[PDB]
Amino acid sequence: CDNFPQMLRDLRDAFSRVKTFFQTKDEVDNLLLKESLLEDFKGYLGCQALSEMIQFYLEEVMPQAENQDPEIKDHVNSLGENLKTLRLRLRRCHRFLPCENKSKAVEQIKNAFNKLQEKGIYKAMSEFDIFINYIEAYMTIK
Amino acid sequence: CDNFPQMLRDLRDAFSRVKTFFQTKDEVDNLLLKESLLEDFKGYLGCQALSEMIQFYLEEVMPQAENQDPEIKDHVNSLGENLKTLRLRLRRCHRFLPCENKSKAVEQIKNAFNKLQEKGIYKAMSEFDIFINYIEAYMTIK
Amino acid sequence: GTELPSPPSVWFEAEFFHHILHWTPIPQQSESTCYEVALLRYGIESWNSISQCSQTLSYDLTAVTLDLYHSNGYRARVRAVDGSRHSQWTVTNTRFSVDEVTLTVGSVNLEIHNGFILGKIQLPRPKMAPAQDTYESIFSHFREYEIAIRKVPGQFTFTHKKVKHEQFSLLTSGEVGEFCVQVKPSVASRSNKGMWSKEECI
Amino acid sequence: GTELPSPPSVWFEAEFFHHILHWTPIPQQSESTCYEVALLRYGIESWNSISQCSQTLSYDLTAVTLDLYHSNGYRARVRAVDGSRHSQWTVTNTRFSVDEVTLTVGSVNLEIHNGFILGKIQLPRPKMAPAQDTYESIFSHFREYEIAIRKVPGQFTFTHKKVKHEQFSLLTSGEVGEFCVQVKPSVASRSNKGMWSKEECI
Repeated sequence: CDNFPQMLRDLRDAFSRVKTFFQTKDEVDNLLLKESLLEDFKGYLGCQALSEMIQFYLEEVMPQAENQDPEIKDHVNSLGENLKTLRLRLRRCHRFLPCENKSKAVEQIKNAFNKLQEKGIYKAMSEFDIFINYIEAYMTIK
Repeated sequence: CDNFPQMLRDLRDAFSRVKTFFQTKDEVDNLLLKESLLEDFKGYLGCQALSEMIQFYLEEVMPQAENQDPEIKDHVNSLGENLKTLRLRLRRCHRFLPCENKSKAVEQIKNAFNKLQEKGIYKAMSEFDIFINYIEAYMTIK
Repeated sequence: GTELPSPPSVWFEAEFFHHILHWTPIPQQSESTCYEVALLRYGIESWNSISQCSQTLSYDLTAVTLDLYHSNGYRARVRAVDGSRHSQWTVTNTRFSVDEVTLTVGSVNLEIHNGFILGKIQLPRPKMAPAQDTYESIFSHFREYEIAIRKVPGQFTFTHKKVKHEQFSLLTSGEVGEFCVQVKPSVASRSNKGMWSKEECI
Repeated sequence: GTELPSPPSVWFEAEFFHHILHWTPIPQQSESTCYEVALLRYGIESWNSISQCSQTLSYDLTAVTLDLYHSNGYRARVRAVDGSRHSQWTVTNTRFSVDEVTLTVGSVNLEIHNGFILGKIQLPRPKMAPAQDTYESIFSHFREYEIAIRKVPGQFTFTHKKVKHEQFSLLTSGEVGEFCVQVKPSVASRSNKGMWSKEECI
């Protein structure tokens, strides 16, 4: 796609900034990120696995860290941004992060619905049959 | 897959229970659910479109209705449940609703991480390079 | 009275490509009064008069609703007219779509074989239906049939059987002479009502 | 003193399939003292002694780390031993993975053509590297090269050029007699350091 090789190196370089801090503190030697995770990544549940993992680090792992060891707080943060950044480019290149891509048709419609205010709730409900049909059609494409 | 033909009929039958109430109140005659929405459904952003639409009805459309016209509140609700139900069977049959399917590898890991408590934050951060690698691998598969 | 009354109700009654609109007459209707039927395609704010005047209580809108099975349906309406005056329009309560189409079978064939009866359900082949637009084409899956069998000679009682195909087989006990069948089609995925077929005997 | 001291530091210095472990000697080291090197594969809680005794300040762990490019790396450690006594283990600060491998090129070929020089970068073909495990195999994309050219006769100055392939072309101005080149490889997606190559002239 665009510039993903550099996005990786950025992420990596940001990591080398805190690599020695952490790998010196982790005295257990079992693998947390089992190959199993790699498999999901290779499977249809791949997109969701990758999103859950990015979310995991960004919401659980990193924050908890920055607020456990201030020394590298800014460094942990710099890495986190490199991750958010990489996330954007991924869904901006379809193929990679679609499961985080919100349908444009749905947005337009939700707008039209709100621009109809109370008249909209009836229009929506009245076209529910049309909805089931699309649902139905969709399935067919499987 | 399992029993989706009946799940449709259930949804439809639930709709016929409120069809005349609504289609009598909607005096405008433009199509809210454009064919555009159907296209997304046919595209890769299909799963997300369908999820956003189910969400839309369940959170915006229906609730707002039941709390605007109590008469059919229970009827609107009965239909809503038929939708939730149909949602479950859809992601329980992969092919259809994967974008709502949370990765099992990720769950197991988040557990192991929490079962490591503070020792876990270091293990996670220390394996960040391993993470980038998986990310990297994943991309390759595109 | 001042103005002319409106048709109390306006509704559809359709079979596969037999989309007939219906309505109840206004009260005290003079001979000189007729009705104007107008069509609305859902997704286009604009009505179209189909008949300026109809001295009936129904109209065949099939010719103009040939897209029913590929569209989001229509809205139909009627208004009485007498002389230069007319009534308010009375539109159908719901939007006419394939959901309001009553399923029917074209016919049924019965064959005498080894030691049973073989039934062949022939689906509706309406003459006006587009070439590509076939029944199996519109309803491609989950077509099922409720089957009623009556022996003759015998009283007026039936045996009910359920079939997932256009062809079924009924084992024979022998002793029975003639058999008559009727069929009722449906689509597992839809709630469409179905029409029982006409008696078919061997 | 009571117990024997530990190696102050323990770290790796590797090229493609040239995984050498290094360490700094303990102070006041007697001749009779040596070191024990042990390996840990990440994902298996269990160390393995590789050398019971080594009278050096480095060890070639390649033979035992041949899976580096398909694994999650290793942990290496050392402890001094003298007689029946030994020190604490000193493990490498970080986990050894492909990230700590310093990129290098096998060699460089220079050809005289039409009116330019053609360079062919030959990647490292270490003898112990598994048959299937090739450099291009491990690093399949984004292999780039920083190129340094020096004219001769001439002072000790270089022209820097950047190439995206194992083959590059340098137009000639004529007037220059001999040219010498050196190459520095990298991988756009990785931050691995790279080793400048040895002078290569025509």
